[PDB]
Order: sequence, then C-alpha cells, then structure tokens
Amino acid sequence: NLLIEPARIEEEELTLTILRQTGGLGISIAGGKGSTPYKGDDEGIFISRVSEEGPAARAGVRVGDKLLEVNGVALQGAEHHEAVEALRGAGTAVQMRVWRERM
Amino acid sequence: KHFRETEV
Repeated sequence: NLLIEPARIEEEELTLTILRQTGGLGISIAGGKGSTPYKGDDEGIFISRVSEEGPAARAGVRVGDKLLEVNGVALQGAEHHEAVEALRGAGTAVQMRVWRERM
Repeated sequence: KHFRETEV
C-alpha cells in the first residue's frame, strides 16, 4: 500500500492565555486604525515582539500573530491606544485570540 | 502617520 502523505496546517485562529507577570505580558503590539500598517494595508493589531522566556512566549504567542480579541472583546477597528488599554486592563489571565498565518 | 509600537 502507498505511503501516507502528511497533512499541512495552512493557518489557524487560536486562543493563548498569558499570565501577567510583574513586568507585563512580555510582548509589544504594533498597528492600529489610522497608523502605518504592520503588514500590507492591514491596520489591525499584531504582536510585533515577544520577550524570550517571558509570559507570552510560555503561553505560545508568536511574532506576527494578529490580535483579534482580548478577553473576548474584539479589536477590529481599534486605534493603537485602545488596544494598549485593553491589554493593560485585562487582569491576571489574558485570553488572546490570534490569527496565525505562518506555521 | 506613524508606525505605532508599544511594550505591554
């Protein structure tokens, strides 16, 4: 019988839960309505940096992830300062719904 | 306009 051909995950949406440490969430975000897009014409919010061995890294967040929701509140159409505020106010466990195109 | 990036 013929060899199995492995599957290929092309893209995903996933929810990562970051446990805030004294230093913060261990990420930078970039983007926002009216701002210079992080990617193409997409004015959304993206994870632009992930601190090595910080909380986000341990939670499985990756640079390039598009940040769709913070604790269930959608960031679609948000300005940069609004996304920063959502994240700073998200409490101890921060559920991050992201879109990941690079596997 | 600016590229906006913030550590959180």
